[PDB]
Amino acid sequence: TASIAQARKLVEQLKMEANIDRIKVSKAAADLMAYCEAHAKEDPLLTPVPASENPFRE
Amino acid sequence: VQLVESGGGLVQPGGSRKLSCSASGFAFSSFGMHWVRQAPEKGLEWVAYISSGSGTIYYADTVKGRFTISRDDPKNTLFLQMTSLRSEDTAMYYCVRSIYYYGSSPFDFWGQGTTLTVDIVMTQATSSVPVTPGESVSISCRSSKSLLHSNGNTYLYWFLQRPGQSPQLLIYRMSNLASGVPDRFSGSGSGTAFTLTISRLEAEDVGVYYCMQHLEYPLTFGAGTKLEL
Amino acid sequence: LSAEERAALERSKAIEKNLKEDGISAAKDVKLLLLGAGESGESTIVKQMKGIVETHFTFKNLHFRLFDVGGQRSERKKWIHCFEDVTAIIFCVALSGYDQVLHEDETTNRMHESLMLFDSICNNKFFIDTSIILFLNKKDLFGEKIKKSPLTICFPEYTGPNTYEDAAAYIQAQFESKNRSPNKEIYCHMTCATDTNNIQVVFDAVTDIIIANNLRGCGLY
Amino acid sequence: SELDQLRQEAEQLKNQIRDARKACADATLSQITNNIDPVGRIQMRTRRTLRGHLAKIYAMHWGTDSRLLVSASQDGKLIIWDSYTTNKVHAIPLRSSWVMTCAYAPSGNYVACGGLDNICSIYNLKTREGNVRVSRELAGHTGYLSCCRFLDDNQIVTSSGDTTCALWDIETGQQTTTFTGHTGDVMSLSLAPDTRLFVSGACDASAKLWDVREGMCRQTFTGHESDINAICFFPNGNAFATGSDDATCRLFDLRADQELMTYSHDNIICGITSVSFSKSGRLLLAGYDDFNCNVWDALKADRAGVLAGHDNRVSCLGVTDDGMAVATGSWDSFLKIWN
Amino acid sequence: YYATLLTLLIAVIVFGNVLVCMAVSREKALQTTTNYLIVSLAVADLLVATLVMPWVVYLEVVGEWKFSRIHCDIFVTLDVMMCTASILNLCAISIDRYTAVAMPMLYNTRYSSKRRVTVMISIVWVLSFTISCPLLFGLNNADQNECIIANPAFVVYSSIVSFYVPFIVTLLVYIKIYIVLRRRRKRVNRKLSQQKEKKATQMLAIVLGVFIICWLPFFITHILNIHCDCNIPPVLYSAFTWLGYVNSAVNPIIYTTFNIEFRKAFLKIL
Ligand SMILES: NCCc1ccc(O)c(O)c1
Repeated sequence: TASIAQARKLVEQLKMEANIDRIKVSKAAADLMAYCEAHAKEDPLLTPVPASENPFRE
Repeated sequence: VQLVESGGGLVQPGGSRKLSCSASGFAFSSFGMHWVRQAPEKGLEWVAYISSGSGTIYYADTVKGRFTISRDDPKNTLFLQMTSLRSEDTAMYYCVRSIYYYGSSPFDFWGQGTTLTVDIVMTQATSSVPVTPGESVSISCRSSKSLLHSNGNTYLYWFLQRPGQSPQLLIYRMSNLASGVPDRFSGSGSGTAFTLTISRLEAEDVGVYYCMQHLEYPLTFGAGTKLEL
Repeated sequence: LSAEERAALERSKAIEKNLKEDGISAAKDVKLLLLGAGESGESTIVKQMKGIVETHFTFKNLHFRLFDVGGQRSERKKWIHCFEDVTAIIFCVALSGYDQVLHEDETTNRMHESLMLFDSICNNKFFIDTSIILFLNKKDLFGEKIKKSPLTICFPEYTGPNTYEDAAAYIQAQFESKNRSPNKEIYCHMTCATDTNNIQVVFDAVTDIIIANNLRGCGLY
Repeated sequence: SELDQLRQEAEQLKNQIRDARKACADATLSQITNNIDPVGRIQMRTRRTLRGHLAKIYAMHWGTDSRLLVSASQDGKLIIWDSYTTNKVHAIPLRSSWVMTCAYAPSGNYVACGGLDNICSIYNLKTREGNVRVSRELAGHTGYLSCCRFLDDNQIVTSSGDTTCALWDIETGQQTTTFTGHTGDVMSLSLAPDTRLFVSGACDASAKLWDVREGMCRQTFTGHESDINAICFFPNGNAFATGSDDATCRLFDLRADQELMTYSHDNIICGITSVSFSKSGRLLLAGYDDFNCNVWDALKADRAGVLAGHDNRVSCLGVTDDGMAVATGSWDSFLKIWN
Repeated sequence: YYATLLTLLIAVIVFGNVLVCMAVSREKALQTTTNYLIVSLAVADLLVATLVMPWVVYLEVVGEWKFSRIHCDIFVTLDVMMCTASILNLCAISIDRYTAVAMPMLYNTRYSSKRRVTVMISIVWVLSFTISCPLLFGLNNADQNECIIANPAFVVYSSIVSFYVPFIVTLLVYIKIYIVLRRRRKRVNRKLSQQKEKKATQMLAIVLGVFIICWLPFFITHILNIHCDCNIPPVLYSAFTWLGYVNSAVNPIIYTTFNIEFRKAFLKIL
């Protein structure tokens, strides 16, 4: 009855996963945008670094 | 993790001797080696340096062309052959291990050394400091030129020598703490002026503290500050 | 550069020299990959020639390294790409399994399962120019069993004498008909437990593969 | 009849999960992010080319000081490089030449390797003898190791091709917990910044969010048509991006339990081998099998740039902790630093 | 005044070699040792096309080319150096193919092959410079405005160094290659194997035939011109030297139109 145990484990996992709290996609998008804009000036790749400050150039 | 020196003693003027160092417990073939001299009235004085293989060999201006360093990796044995010795070459020789790479801690392990009898100036402000146990102390040293290289490193070293012991590394590059040394010791400074701060003085801190420059050869040691109760 | 940086550069140069020496040492190496159905005499062929098991030996003036990968019972396309630079693939099949089936087979045979693996390997993305050495193991028991039902269950379309020679020829033709690359060749051999001169065959096949690749490189073809 | 009832219950639970996910999809990333200006054209250039490997490079990891680098090659060599002066700091030989993963400890003391030998070898870099020697050989998987990551100096998370992951205590040398629930080989890992959760993508066209301490599968995300090869985590720990062989990258959210963004183009038909994020999360870098790497706008799904300096398949990507440079490693035996 | 029409051959040689050079510069699949020797041959032919050919055209168009003596001496030295470089590159290709066939293990390596190709290219160019060195002073003996080299002590010496020894070397090496391939096919003995053997034999034959038929008569004339009193019109010498230049033009086609990778590189580049 290995299939019975496998089905029971799958049912338990699905029951555990189906009861999790969720939010809206708009909130997640707003949070990602806010985080990306909060640290925009601290990203060397987005804002090119002057050669006097780049360790791989000078 | 063990260096055993041999070959010292009394030599008549104009003679020749051969000091040797046997290494045990580490990959001797991957370490650079130094010979450092100490005289009773002079402090520490760097004698010579040999690289990891048989490449860069450096000698001090007071001994260049008179000594010769040889290496034997299979037997893990270092040799210093000295010819035409004088009363000036009477001192104690210490074999210093030193590995060089990013994040390394050069001058970490010092052998016991052997006693033989026959351009950058580092200045120690004081020769002794009256101290009491349980108090914080500060030792100051000065350099003739800035040791802060363009890459941000400040090649200044602080070593400790207790009575009857070979020096052990306390601080490398003016800020870092060597392995096995408690967080009690610290260092700071800038440019040509540096200061070692001991937050809590214990009985094991009594001894002579030495400063070393490692920006360009020759390497110059200071007089040494003697902390005594 | 400070003294410590110069010493670091010297250390880097020493490391580079050691790596170059290790690569030069590894240059004289013939790597082969051993594959089979798992019960086609792979252990027997390993014994004759002597995770992943590496077998080292030296024949004449060549150093062969066989890679036996039979414990990696997982998806092939996720780790087979690491054998792209292999010189050759030694594929082992069992002729005596022409009618032999397993309890897990469910009406299939050793054939139509070894042939499927051969077709997958031949048509592999990474093995378009990797020659394959084929060993027809267990020829004696195959010849003894075909006295009754000679290649009638595995190959219903076969028509010919009930002789070992023609049945083996038809099976070998079926195996060789899976190659669709003009730069890839299949070397075939019929071996048994009592025929232990199976390493010279591999040596000659490797030599032919190397000569063919060299001639393709020189453009003399 | 019990099996049929359990299967029907599982189908009903999956339908309920789908219905719950549908109600949360009140928007999408590409629509909400329409109010921000694009990053424009980003032209990154090669500053260092790290030579010395004599074969394919399979893995690469950065140190926490953003200066030291570790690379693994099928020659049987791990190499620790100084990224600034191109010097080689360490050259660790391996017992097994088949290495497909490498890791750098966050404290800088240890490194890790593994592959088809089904053994994870942990090496110690700070030693009194001066050399680098094997500290641990962790064994217990029934397949190859795909990725290995450090939580601390005594804990390591490994993912293998036996459809499982493991959490190893280095000193004991035994597993503290085993994560099962995948039906196929697990290919990539990515630790959360707080080291309490992690994400694991497998060849069953799925990814799973696992809890490290409880040893349970907290969430299961799907959507990819083919196997997932690389996975990475957004800097804040609330999102993660996955790369598959469908020539498609997907950004998922942990909180909404729903796929957010799909990065794919019609002119790209090669799979993704390594995925990495930028420090601010605005850029997403993905190396493809077409001998190059692409930099996408992680909020608007536009190809912001292309790095085309390699001659073979790019197998590993990395971004420094300070975001200064991006390191790429391909099967042409070279490492390139881009700034 | 009509020989300018021969300058079209120049327009061939450059192109015929430049594409070949591009086939290695713009394609990384063609980066083996034999391809490097082909690059050396292409460079030599391009130099002979862009450095010597216009001046031979000039000296053939007009009976008198009003230029300085050292200028014509340098031109002759360059001509000899480029011809010797091309022939020795052919010999290097032949010896590399023999190394590939007779010693398969050494050819299929990553370190000794680079050493072999570098040494062969260096020795080819050094021998070319050495054989062309004596022409720069003394022995030219230019009669009025005519700068043809008729010093027998150098004519025979350079004929021996540049053609005959290379000729016997290439003959022996290709004969050995054919013998080895024939032996191997006899021992090995489905329809594509016969095609491969026949195409290999045809390539050996066509290379030997082109080399011989485009170089040998010129050197036969070169020897007979000083060592015999045979009636040798200047037009005959001109025709044979132009045949040698035609060989210099044709070599890239015969050496790069039978490699499939070279064909693909040509199609992509063009
Ligand atoms: N254009 C061929 C002229 C030439 C080339 C080589 C020689 O050795 C020589 O004597 C003359």
